[PDB]
Amino acid sequence: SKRYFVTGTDTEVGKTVASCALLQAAKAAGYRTAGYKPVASGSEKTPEGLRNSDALALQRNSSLQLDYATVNPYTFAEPTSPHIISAQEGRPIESLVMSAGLRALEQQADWVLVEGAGGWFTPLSDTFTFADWVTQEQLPVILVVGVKLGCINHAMLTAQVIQHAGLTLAGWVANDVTPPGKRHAEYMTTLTRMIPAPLLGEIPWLAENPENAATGKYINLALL
Amino acid sequence: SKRYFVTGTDTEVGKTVASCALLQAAKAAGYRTAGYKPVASGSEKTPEGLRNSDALALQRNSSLQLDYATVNPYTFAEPTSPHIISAQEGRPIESLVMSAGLRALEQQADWVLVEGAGGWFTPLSDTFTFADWVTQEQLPVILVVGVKLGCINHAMLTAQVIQHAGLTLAGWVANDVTPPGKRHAEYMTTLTRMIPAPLLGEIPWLAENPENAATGKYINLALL
Ligand SMILES: Nc1ncnc2c1ncn2[C@@H]1O[C@H](COP(=O)(O)OP(=O)(O)O)[C@@H](O)[C@H]1O
Ligand SMILES: Nc1ncnc2c1ncn2[C@@H]1O[C@H](COP(=O)(O)OP(=O)(O)O)[C@@H](O)[C@H]1O
Ligand SMILES: C[C@@H]1NC(=O)N[C@@H]1CCCCCC(=O)O
Ligand SMILES: C[C@@H]1NC(=O)N[C@@H]1CCCCCC(=O)O
Ligand SMILES: [Mg+2]
Ligand SMILES: [Mg+2]
Ligand SMILES: [Mg+2]
Ligand SMILES: [Mg+2]
Repeated sequence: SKRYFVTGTDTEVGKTVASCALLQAAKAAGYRTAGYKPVASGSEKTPEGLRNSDALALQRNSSLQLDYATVNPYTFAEPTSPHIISAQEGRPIESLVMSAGLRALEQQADWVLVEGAGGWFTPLSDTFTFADWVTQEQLPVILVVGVKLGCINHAMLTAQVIQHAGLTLAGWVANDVTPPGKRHAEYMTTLTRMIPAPLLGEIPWLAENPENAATGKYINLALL
Repeated sequence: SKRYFVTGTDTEVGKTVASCALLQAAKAAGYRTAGYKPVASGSEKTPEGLRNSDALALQRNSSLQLDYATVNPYTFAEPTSPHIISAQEGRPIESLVMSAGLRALEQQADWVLVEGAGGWFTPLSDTFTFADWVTQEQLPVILVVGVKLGCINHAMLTAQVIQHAGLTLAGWVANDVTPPGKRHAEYMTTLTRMIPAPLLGEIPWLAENPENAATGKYINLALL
């Protein structure tokens, strides 16, 4: 069954919005989908415990009805780096637990999308990063590029490090985080030439609730 | 004579403010200093032609009185990627010209700081990046890290790519781009452990005109 890890050029560039588009496209293609956000920070209190908004978006965009903990085993209240809040709360983040959760989702889904947290190298402990886990799992990687000044550099940096870890950069998604600007077409051309993976699609600037917008149509899953 | 290239985790993270601090510290140490911004975009019209604000800051923080063109040979009006505006204006950016300017500054300065543009991989043409030129010149690199969420990932990405190009990462500067936040000390500890170079100093949050503030005192040039 298909598995992809979605990373971004930084936090707040559209990993979640693009992940929802990817999931919607996969459902459209007829897959039994599941989104997985193993580690999340910046969460709200509910009667059932802490709930993170990215995990909720992935959960509602999955074709299967998934229990929250299955989508997101590790939930932290404070929106800081996972290693910091994990250490302060005395709740270690374990590779084995993250991997077990991925396997559990594969029990019922045949197309699984895993969203990272922050950018490529987000630390999970003082000696282990998110990049370490993706490398262990050998997940093909999808890069979400927020189309904005500074994204060529971040996209190139992330792509190079991914390739140097021996991993497959399966594709990239262009996310229009801001309204159209002057050098939009030139930026798209530059990113397209420089990123060594297929451009899967471009998600337009959608001001209101992009996470629930019908954005599956912007992704060409046959290029994946 | 000493030469350093200053790069940043992105544009707008403090390359210029930190570069001024570095230059001020070097003047304090007794060096005959010069700042060099070979390529600049986002400039204002004057009677003498276009003038870029980073180049002006480097010029005024140099111990020597330097002509503007010597500090910044390539000046573009629009603040977009150098390769885009160079191509649209029909003004090619040449490695040879950038290198000649560096040599010219070495005629009178014994300590030269070269500020890049954007982040590490800013394109200068469709086939040549700023990273290519730094690699040709074999300049030791100073990384400016804007202390903010997302900087651990960008700092790690930039450091890894620099080391993989065979270059020396001579040090890093922590720049407080925003007022103090909750995980400041933890971020400093994490960056310190992860960046494989000496922390040269930390520039505090200085709301008003940081470029002309006396910030040389925040840099320990003996760690360089
Ligand atoms: N294409 C879009 N159009 C408009 N707003 C966007 C779009 N993509 C992202 N958003 C908004 O920008 C912010 C960051 O997007 P998100 O997908 O949560 O980023 P990340 O998951 O990388 O943290 C959110 O408020 C989101 O609603
Ligand atoms: N430590 C500082 N305190 C407060 N403001 C900062 C500081 N460093 C940078 N600035 C401001 O942030 C913006 C970006 O800094 P600059 O040095 O020009 O970044 P870059 O050269 O990487 O583009 C500028 O407006 C600058 O005046
Ligand atoms: C040099 C430009 N003018 C400026 O002051 N910052 C811009 C940085 C542009 C980055 C171009 C590549 C990228 O998007 O990463
Ligand atoms: C996961 C966190 N919560 C969130 O929504 N974004 C934050 C990203 C944190 C980045 C930590 C490493 C760095 O600073 O690069
Ligand atoms: Mg987010
Ligand atoms: Mg997200
Ligand atoms: Mg700037
Ligand atoms: Mg600058």
